[PDB]
Amino acid sequence: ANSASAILDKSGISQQEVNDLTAHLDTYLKKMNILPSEDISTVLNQVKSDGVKKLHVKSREYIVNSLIEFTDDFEFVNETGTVFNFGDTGGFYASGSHTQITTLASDIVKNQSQSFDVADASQIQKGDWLVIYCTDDFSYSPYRNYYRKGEFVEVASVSGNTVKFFGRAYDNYLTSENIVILKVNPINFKFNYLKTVSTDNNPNVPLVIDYARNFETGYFENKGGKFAGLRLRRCFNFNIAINSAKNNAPANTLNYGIQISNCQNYNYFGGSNNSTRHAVAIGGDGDLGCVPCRNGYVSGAILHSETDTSGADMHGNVERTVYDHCTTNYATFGAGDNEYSNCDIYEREGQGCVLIAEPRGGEFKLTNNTYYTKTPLNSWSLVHGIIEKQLHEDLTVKLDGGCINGVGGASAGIVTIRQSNALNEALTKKVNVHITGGVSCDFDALRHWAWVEDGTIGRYTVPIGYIIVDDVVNTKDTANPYLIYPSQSTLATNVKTRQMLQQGVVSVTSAVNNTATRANVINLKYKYSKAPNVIVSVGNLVGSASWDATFFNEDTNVEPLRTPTPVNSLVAIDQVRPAILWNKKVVTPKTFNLYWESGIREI
Amino acid sequence: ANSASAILDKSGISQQEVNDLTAHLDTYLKKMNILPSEDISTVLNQVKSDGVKKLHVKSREYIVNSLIEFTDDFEFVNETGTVFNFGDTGGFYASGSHTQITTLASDIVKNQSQSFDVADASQIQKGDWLVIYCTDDFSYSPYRNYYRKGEFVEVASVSGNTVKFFGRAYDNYLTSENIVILKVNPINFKFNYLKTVSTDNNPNVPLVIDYARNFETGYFENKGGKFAGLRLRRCFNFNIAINSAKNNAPANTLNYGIQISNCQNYNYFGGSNNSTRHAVAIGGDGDLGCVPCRNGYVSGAILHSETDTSGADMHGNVERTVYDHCTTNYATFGAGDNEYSNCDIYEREGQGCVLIAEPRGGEFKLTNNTYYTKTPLNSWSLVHGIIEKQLHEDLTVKLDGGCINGVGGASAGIVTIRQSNALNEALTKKVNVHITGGVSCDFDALRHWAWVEDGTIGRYTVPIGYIIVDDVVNTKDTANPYLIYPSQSTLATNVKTRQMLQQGVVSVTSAVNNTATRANVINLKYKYSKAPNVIVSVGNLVGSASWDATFFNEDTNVEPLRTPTPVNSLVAIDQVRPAILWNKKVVTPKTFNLYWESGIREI
Amino acid sequence: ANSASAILDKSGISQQEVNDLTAHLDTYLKKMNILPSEDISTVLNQVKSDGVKKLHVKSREYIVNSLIEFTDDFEFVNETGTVFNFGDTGGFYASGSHTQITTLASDIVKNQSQSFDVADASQIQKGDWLVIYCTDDFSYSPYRNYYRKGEFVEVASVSGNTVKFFGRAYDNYLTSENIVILKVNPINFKFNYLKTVSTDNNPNVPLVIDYARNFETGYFENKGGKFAGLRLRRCFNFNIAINSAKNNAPANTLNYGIQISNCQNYNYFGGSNNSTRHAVAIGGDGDLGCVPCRNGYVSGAILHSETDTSGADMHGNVERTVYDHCTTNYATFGAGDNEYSNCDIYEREGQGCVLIAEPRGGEFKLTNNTYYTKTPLNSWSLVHGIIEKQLHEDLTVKLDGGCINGVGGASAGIVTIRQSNALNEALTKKVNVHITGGVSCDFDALRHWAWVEDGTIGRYTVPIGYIIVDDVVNTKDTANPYLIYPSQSTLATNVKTRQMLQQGVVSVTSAVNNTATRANVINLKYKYSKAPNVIVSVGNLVGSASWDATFFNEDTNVEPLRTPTPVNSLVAIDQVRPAILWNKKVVTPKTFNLYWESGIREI
Ligand SMILES: CC(=O)N[C@@H]1[C@H](O[C@H]2[C@@H](O)[C@@H](C)O[C@H](O[C@H]3[C@H](O)[C@H](NC(C)=O)[C@H](O)O[C@@H]3C(=O)O)[C@@H]2NC(C)=O)OC(C(=O)O)=C[C@@H]1O
Ligand SMILES: CC(=O)N[C@@H]1[C@H](O[C@H]2[C@@H](O)[C@@H](C)O[C@H](O[C@H]3[C@H](O)[C@H](NC(C)=O)[C@H](O)O[C@@H]3C(=O)O)[C@@H]2NC(C)=O)OC(C(=O)O)=C[C@@H]1O
Ligand SMILES: CC(=O)N[C@@H]1[C@H](O[C@H]2[C@@H](O)[C@@H](C)O[C@H](O[C@H]3[C@H](O)[C@H](NC(C)=O)[C@H](O)O[C@@H]3C(=O)O)[C@@H]2NC(C)=O)OC(C(=O)O)=C[C@@H]1O
Ligand SMILES: [Cl-]
Ligand SMILES: [Cl-]
Ligand SMILES: [Cl-]
Ligand SMILES: [Cl-]
Ligand code: NA
Repeated sequence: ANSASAILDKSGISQQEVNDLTAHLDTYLKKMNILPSEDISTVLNQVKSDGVKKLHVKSREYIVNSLIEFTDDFEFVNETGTVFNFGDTGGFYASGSHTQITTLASDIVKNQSQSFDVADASQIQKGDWLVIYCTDDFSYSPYRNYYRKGEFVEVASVSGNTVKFFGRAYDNYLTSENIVILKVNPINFKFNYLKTVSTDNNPNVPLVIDYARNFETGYFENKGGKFAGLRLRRCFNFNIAINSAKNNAPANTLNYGIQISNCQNYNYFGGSNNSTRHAVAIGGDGDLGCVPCRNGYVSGAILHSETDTSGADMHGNVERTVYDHCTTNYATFGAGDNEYSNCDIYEREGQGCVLIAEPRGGEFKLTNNTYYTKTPLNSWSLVHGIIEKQLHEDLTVKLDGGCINGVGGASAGIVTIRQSNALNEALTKKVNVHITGGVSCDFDALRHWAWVEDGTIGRYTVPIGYIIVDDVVNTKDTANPYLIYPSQSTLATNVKTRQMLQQGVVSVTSAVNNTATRANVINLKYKYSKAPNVIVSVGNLVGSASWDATFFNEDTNVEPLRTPTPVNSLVAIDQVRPAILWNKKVVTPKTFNLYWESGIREI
Repeated sequence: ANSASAILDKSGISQQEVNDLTAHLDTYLKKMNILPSEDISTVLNQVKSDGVKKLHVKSREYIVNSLIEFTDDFEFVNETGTVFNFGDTGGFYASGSHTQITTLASDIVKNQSQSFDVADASQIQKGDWLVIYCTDDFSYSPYRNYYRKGEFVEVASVSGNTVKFFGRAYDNYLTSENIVILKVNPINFKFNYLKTVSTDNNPNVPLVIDYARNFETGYFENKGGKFAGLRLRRCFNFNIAINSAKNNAPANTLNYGIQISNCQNYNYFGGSNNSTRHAVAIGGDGDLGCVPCRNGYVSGAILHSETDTSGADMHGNVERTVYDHCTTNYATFGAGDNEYSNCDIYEREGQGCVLIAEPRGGEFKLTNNTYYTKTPLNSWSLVHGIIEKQLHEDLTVKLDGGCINGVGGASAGIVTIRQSNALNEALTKKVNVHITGGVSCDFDALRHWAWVEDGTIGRYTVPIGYIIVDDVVNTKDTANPYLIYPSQSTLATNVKTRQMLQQGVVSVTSAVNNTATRANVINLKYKYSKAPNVIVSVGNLVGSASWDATFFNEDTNVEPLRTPTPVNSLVAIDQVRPAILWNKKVVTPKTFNLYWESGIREI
Repeated sequence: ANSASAILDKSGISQQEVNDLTAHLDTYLKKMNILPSEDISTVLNQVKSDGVKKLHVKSREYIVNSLIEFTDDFEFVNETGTVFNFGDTGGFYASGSHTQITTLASDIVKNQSQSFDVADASQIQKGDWLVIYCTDDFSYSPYRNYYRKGEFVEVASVSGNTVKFFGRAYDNYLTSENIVILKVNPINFKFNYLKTVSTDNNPNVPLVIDYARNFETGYFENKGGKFAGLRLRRCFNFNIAINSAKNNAPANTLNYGIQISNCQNYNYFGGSNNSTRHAVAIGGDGDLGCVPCRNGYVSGAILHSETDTSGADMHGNVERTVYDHCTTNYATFGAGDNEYSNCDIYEREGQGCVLIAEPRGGEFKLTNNTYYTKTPLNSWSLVHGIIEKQLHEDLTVKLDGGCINGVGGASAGIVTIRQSNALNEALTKKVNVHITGGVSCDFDALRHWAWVEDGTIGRYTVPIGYIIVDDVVNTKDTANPYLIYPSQSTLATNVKTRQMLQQGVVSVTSAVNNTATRANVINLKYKYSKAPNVIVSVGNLVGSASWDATFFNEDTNVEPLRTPTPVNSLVAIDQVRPAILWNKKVVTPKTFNLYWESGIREI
């Protein structure tokens, strides 16, 4: 008579039935005769096996020595101070699933297609999450074999074997290629609060969420783990909530606070992460369905590595991704069509702020950042790229505005792109560089703003479309940089440039018997890659009345009348020399101005 | 003795009283004798009628055939997999309320006033949410009768009949006009998780939240619904949480994933939505209190329509709204003072990326977007506006930076504004266009960067304040666009322009007996609307020693001395022709440079 | 037999044990014999003293007359409509703790160091939150004694007495200085919903959260409180969730909606706040550990003050902070390295939009804002700074793009920096101003774009590095501003400027017997600080065939041949005067063009 089943709630259900509406870990611990001090792996596995859809957990530290694999929807409601101690062997892994349903049966055109045919659409319906995936190694990028092409789509309609999807294709895919079509069954794994402990030797990421869509995470915190703290893998449309994901293990091939692995449409609106290596690593792995990362937006994040790599990262399978209003030591720039904007970027100890080491092609945008440097920037420039493989598309570096701080040096560079000597063939595609927007630099010395060249001078020409360096500011009067450094590739026939205009005035005084009156040669603060265009004009001094023919003639009745023909008497990459050529030799010394303007505008 | 009321908790309350602290749907189902497989409409209505303030729901799919109207605060705590199936007839509608309390009694000045008098302030206190609303059709915009002016305010203080409000008025409102003052009693309708199913024929939006303030939504997901998936209506200060709101119905007048209806101070920080038509529609309807939308900020969202409209939208009652770091197919630009920045914008099949179809006035800012095009852009330009009604204020298109991708064509345009032939009267206000910031375009052909003209050439002049096209890049050597296309309106007397400077060098060699030495005519890559300003100078070749009088004279003792007077011998919209005029005919051929610069700077 | 302890759940725990898994306020009220209508202070204190880690609260208004001090982790789960009425005396204060563990033992270099030695690292481990703090008054800024230097760090590793930390130092700290090292034990204080009422006389902030890290707040709302609605103090890595924090009290020294006090790494992604004074105040106080604020990012917020101060604020202990896509009446700009971008900024009644009143040094970035003005801007410029103390570093104002609206006036200024007469010594560091990006201004009159000067003209020179005003637009034909206003400091020897180029054309007609043919003097729309560089060229009219020697010669066999030597005949700050000097006096009148270009480019 003393059972909860014998007690009647006013509704007519029993007290047992009231109790059954809420699942608690403690009832399971009692029933399974597992103490809260013992490994609870079998208990967590039993709760999920029982199909419990929401589990409340009392605040304790619990041993969890197993890898707990959630494959159905599950929600934790954990009290603060609930900690799962995975030791050397445990972890949580929450995953949806895929199946290969068909193959591609029409060609997909990058940035254009919104539909494709399949061999079999019988298992496809509107709203499905499909994966287009090429199983061929290097099919996205030549840098790593597992950089394979693909993307996630949501089905808009099916008509026969024609699948219309929302949006536009991010890549080209051919019928003739090994293109498989997967269908995803996503998981909805939820938690208000999840806090974990692992040793630095535990090879399991404390939490992985895999094949999930349309979600915002709860609070997550880890201590330990060998490789990464939190991984979001093959996820689609999600926001990362503020967290304490970290890695503090001895250096290995990963060491990531958060790893965003093969995800699409991923924001991180504010937070901080610290790691032995990358704090946020954007990349992934090489299993079936591990698509390139794209449409990433990280904002307001403070991201640091303890070793001399970058806090913020983009691997070579990452495109269409931005860090905005973030702080990082160093930065990696991914495949292309990526951006760092409004960021505070600290130079690495090994020189340079931004590295392009796995370039595929597209734009590399550096918009209104603040850069903090201290090295001479002689071995690595502020922004440095090394092309070791053929590009898929033309590469453009676009540095628009911002503030470059430091001392610089006689050999410092702002943007340098080199072809590796290991790429022993001419580069098919082109490089462009665009530096603009009133970016300032307080270096005491700077060798160049932009340079692009092969790794062996005179081996190959690196094709260049255009280089624009049109609106930059060196704040120090000792700085004397090239706008564009001259060498074979930057001087090749078809290269077009815009190089910042300069202008000035110089007072000259003619002397008796002059047939020319020449300013001294003018050494330009900013040097061009080649002799610039030069305009020279002559005019009166401020504070003097308007010239008439009496200024240069002793008697205006005497003809020919003397006039000052303005010319540029000498031009070099680094020099102009305004002068006057007289039509009759000077009799009376006169003081007046010569004006000049230099520039290059070829595209 | 077997009642929960007979069992004593250690606190001294009964077990029934413990149970009563938490409301569950299952107790209601039992007590009301409604099976969980039956329509639960009467149960939900009874729970809310009972004043339950927080309801826990067990994961099942529940039939809900009625429209459930929440008019008091209510909170759901739903297990994952809780689904409300509305079928053809059901939905949820959560609403606050309004009353008309008074009328406006002083004139309000746009961007200036922070107070207004009323006829009766007896029902107003500090902190109240008031609505200023004009009941007269077309009082905000001439495009649709229900585009009526008004705004939401919060009261800062009341002194007699003077209401001081926080902020500054967004519009002008006159005593003499039909201006009513409403007071809002907001609802606080909450959910952790809400997932719904409706047929595509169900005319109810699955969830509407109306007259709520100061909130962040929980997770929401719908399948089905005829018109829209989620509507936020007459809401004030809110953030939209990530969701799966959608529409997939046959095309009708709406088909919106999320509709933001008549809202003020509305962010959406990351997400994705797909719809038959607009994914996010910003607009609303025409009931009392349906103010213009303003102060919208959507960030990090991927927004697509299946039909050839736009994923991202702004209707003609929308101002002060931005999409930033979003992706969309096509784009609508609302009333004015709106922006798309840092967006990926795909061209519609029907040509063009951005449409201004209900313009009221103000700025239309396109900042650092990437545009993906494939059509010839001959019928609709990249950015295209049609003025069919008088503007309320001058209209400015400001395209600052970015990357324009595609092939273009011989008739392609970047920015075109036309007056409709249906507006058979001269336009009162002005149009301005400002294209700057180093925006690039890789078209093989382009007709113009900017053009503004009436729909019948020579009918009316469209007034233009200024057109600036000062810093653009056509990357292809085949492109030969007008900066500003010349026609009646762009050439009218009072129009002021800035048109990008060009410059170059040409080597010339004089011939024996020349009295002039003329470069061949130079055809400019970028064409002006009218003959540009031209500067010509003469100078030495690189690699040659500084000129003296011996360069152009066989014997410098013989006077007059020959000098090279530099001139521009011919000017056209598209041509310059530097030359030298000699003061005595040439005896010795000489090779030297002529330099030129063109530009227009009128404002 | 009627105890919950006598009833057995199916798990084997008693019904009392089931009940004990959830804490409710109502059980405490019963057991403590406190009615829900009485002061519940003793009940809240007992719940927290009992170590309850999660408390559920039924919706009622509860009297709380005490200041409830949470010093251990605590979580509320409050029903909507739960209100804590603090009256005149109550409040909530949730705090972590600190201890001074050691002192600094090596010098730290701003923007460079990532490690420091301590006197004792025995209490330090990896992951610890440490505070570096200088106890000396004015050690961050000279404006207020409690502006002391320091920062928060997280430990990466400890080796002996060497502490490596994540990131890079934000300031310099010397061994020799009074630099203490604190260790923080943070609190995790959580709530879903917290709504409070206080009188306007209650000196307690309704909620303070102090010494917490890695969190996102829940929903918070207050009515009342004398000084501020919500304070986040000495917090590290957090996001502020949307809220209704406010202040409506009579003006005092604070009156803040939200006060961010001495915090680091703080985002606010969307919201609205209203206050008597600042809506969001960023600053803090002067206790041990009250570091400068840094790494703030507020986005999508509508922020207003009722009095004529600013809605958005940054005090003089704030650096590295941005408001983006926000709306405010007026704005304060903090210490430096701060930004307002993409904001709508309303002019205060007392003139001006943006105030720099406690400058320390660094950049003050105003990027793409829209400014709404109505005063003549004669007493305070749009952007105005007053230097009353020595700067720590050079100060740069960088106004890049945007839209300046209003009438202006004959004395209006855009950027003005003045040295106070109260600073009766020469300023050590420099001021720079950079105005660019195509910023527009629709004023009918404007005196200057940029001016920097001492408070007594001719007393001291304010050192200026550079002033650039290179790309601005006055849309009105009546506006005639100086680019840079000329006075002692802006004209001093070492000052370098870039001042926007101008150019034009004028047709002239020679007359019989001319020895010169002079255009009338040209009055420049934009005036320079000093006589500009001037280029003059001569050329043919549009529509005329290419010039040859016949244009200026009646018989080309007669030598010398007449040629038109182009010159600038007069230059002033505000004037040019193109002319031709003839080598033989004119016989036949000719009509032709003179062209001119002006500019200054000195850095
Ligand atoms: C747990 C373990 O030890 N696994 C072995 C390891 O597996 C590798 C392999 O699957 C590659 C393709 O992915 C993972 O390592 C990447 C890593 O994700 C980073 N890449 C990107 C784009 O973010 C990093 O930069 O590169 C490594 C890498 O290429 O090794 C994965 N590692 C882990 C720890 O999960 O290696 C191999 C193997 O054959 O090389 C087999 C095991 O599964
Ligand atoms: C449920 C229904 O069928 N209602 C009928 C429909 O009502 C219209 C009407 O209230 C207008 C003013 O608003 C709604 O339609 C708008 C719609 O919100 C969009 N506008 C904006 C600015 O976002 C769209 O672009 O235009 C339509 C429109 O103008 O029709 C509302 N429709 C719905 C489905 O709620 O039409 C009428 C009627 O008299 O025209 C009456 C019914 O209430
Ligand atoms: C509750 C109270 O009345 N406290 C007295 C008050 O305390 C001041 C003092 O601690 C200063 C350093 O901080 C607080 O006032 C600041 C305030 O935070 C703002 N500053 C910034 C940078 O945000 C504001 O602009 O300035 C005031 C100020 O300097 O007074 C604090 N006030 C409060 C209400 O907490 O004053 C004194 C005192 O000796 O001056 C003692 C009391 O603790
Ligand atoms: Cl004169
Ligand atoms: Cl002569
Ligand atoms: Cl020489
Ligand atoms: Cl001709
Ligand atoms: Na710019």
